[PDB]
Amino acid sequence: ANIVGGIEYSINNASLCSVGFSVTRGATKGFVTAGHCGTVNATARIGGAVVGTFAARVFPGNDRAWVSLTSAQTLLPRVANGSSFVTVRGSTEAAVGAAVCRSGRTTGYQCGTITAKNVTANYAEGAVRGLTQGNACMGRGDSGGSWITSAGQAQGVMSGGNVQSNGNNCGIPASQRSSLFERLQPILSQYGLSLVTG
Amino acid sequence: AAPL
Repeated sequence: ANIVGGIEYSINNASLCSVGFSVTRGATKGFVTAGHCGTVNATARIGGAVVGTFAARVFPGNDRAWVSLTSAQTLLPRVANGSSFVTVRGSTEAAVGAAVCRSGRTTGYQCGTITAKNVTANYAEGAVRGLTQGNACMGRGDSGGSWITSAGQAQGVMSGGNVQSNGNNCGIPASQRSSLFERLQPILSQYGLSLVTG
Repeated sequence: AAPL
């Protein structure tokens, strides 16, 4: 399968998540995603075919994971934007007030701004600290998806937020949204990963 | 807040 940020993948034929970013670890291909999406050795599938397995993850505390892929996977330095793509150029971290977009299998590509950093989300499973908050909307299924600036600087992967009864926070004003992502920087260093860029 |  072609690995692009924002597309759907399933875990052990059950849950769905979104791909964050294509990366490599030496000769190994992978993608970064949300920790809450799977446990170590869980099976990742894209369009019904097995593409790899969870190599590692941290959740709760943090919300991160990387999936090692088989060799036949094609890593691409891109993030889905409808039918078009945003080119991954690096990982400079943007500051509070910067505009950012996020891509995922449920609500597609949504943009907004970063409103706060170092937020704690109290999930039922336990607290997740150090999240950055934006006001782009998202829905169930978007987790693990890419957060990127229009300039191509990768920011992190979708963790969670304040979803309403319809499954997203797209029906509430930007001012009331709390959409949290895990920073990409600590995930790349923690696993020794390099981002695929174009 | 929920994970996703």
